[PDB]
Amino acid sequence: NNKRWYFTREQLENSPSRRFGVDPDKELSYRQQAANLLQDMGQRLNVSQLTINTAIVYMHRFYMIQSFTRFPGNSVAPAALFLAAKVEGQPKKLEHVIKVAHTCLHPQESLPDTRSEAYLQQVQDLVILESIILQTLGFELTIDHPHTHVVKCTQLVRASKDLAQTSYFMATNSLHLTTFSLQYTPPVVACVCIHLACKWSNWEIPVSTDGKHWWEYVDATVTLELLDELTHELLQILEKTPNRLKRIWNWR
Amino acid sequence: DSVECPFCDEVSKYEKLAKIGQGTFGEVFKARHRKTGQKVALKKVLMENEKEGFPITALREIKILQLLKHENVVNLIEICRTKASIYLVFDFCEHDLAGLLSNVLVKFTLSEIKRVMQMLLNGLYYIHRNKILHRDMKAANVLITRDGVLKLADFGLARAFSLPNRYTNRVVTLWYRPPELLLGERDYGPPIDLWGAGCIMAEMWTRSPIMQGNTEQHQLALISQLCGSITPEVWPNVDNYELYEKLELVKGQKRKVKDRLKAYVRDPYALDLIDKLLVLDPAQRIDSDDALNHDFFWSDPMPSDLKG
Ligand SMILES: CNc1nc(C)c(-c2nc(Nc3cccc(N4CCCN(C(C)=O)CC4)c3)ncc2C#N)s1
Repeated sequence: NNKRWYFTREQLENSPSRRFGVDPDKELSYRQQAANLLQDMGQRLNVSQLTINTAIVYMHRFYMIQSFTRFPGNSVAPAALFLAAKVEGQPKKLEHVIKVAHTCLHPQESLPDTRSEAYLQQVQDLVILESIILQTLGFELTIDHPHTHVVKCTQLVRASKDLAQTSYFMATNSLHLTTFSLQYTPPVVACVCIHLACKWSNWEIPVSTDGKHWWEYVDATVTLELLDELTHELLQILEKTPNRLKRIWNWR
Repeated sequence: DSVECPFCDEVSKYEKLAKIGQGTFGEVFKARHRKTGQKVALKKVLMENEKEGFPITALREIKILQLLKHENVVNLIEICRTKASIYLVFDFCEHDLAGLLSNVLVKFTLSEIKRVMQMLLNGLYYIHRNKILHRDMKAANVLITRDGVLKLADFGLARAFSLPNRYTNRVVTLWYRPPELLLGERDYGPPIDLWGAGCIMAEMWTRSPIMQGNTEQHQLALISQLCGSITPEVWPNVDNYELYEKLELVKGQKRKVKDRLKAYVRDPYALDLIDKLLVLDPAQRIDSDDALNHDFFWSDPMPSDLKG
């Protein structure tokens, strides 16, 4: 449905991984780390942040159905990224992706002979895993990301380049750091990002002549109660993330 | 080793009745849902390779079928796996326009031909409005349901478009392929599908593909012998085509579209619309919106439901 890949908090506690004894906090790390692997490979493979985000969402959803105990993120991430690049029209060659993943996960080891048995197996493994991803996602690969909506929203409130860049930053970090993509629609998340960027910059968007707040123009459901609740959550994990905040911190 | 799989059902839920796809189109089966009797079409995803996992071409089609939801566009119900391979499952369509037309027993009234063209053009309007080019407009890809509803089918070569594009030139079956492509254009749009609708419209009376080339040059010759010859006067700027000097086509031809089809197509409006579909310059070629507005659909006999 339109409810298929969105989950209640209770559903999120009962993840496939919990059912195999993985703590909640541990599981969030497993996500975070996969998203990091995706970011790292994606940048080395020279694919867009959009494609990385698509792979990241695939990853999120994949693990609402599968367990980290059966499928380790170091296995899924490359397959997920391989797929996302195909889907997003920046196809990267299978060998290339295997190679980059190898250096990422084993900087010090050395790539096997592309003629070897060991290598041929890992080529086959990735292809198999791409297939388990497709099947897990029921071939639903068209992803909507908050960012499209960020640009829309930050223009229709005349934000500086800076504010807009920060809002896009939040958006991307929401994918790496939170399960918001599994709980809230892209446009709602975008409001959360613009909210936090504002709070962080000491920018306030003045109430419209009608008495309507900016976010109402973007999503009928959205409430300041919810925005404050969510920005709080997102900001917390940002604080926990070494160096992330530095990137948008006004040092002047 | 037996993984959870809530959203991808095994194709064994369907019971194969019959191949209907041999040769080119791929393996296509008629099937029956084992519980409800619901008839469907199964297309397997061919893995001649890939060297590259799940075919990017199949991903594209799946993306496009999932986007397109309309009475005149074939309906992808779901994608199924197998107890490794993959099947696209569609609502079944009883007829196929190519079969109907190649069947001497089957007979269309002017009224029904109007209806067919109306549904087809309305399907095109929808897919284009949704930024999709079908790129394989031809009678054999047009289905009709037991209840007389036309569906555009086979999105396997279709592609999203936008607004200097470098789309692929090797698109559309040769007999239905528009001048632009034959002259090497890679920045083309919706007009290529409409040229094809033209060829199909004419085919509703001639019961046979009007222009059956053997090579691109033969095709361009046939096209010239019908639509006049490619002239910068007729087609402004047809100049800057590499293959333009190099084409060695005709030079004296004049538009015979209405004369050569005058025989088969009684109705004047019909001939006028076909003429406006088979226009050489893609930019002067009628679009689905105007075509739907054409008097052919708004004069007697008005379009009627299908039963022949
Ligand atoms: C592009 N080929 C096609 N793929 C699918 C999945 C098709 C399809 N077909 C039907 N029903 C149907 C009924 C009668 C004939 C056909 N033809 C057989 C004769 C014509 N033909 C060619 C190449 O000339 C091929 C198929 C098909 N119903 C639903 C779908 C769908 N989707 S057609």
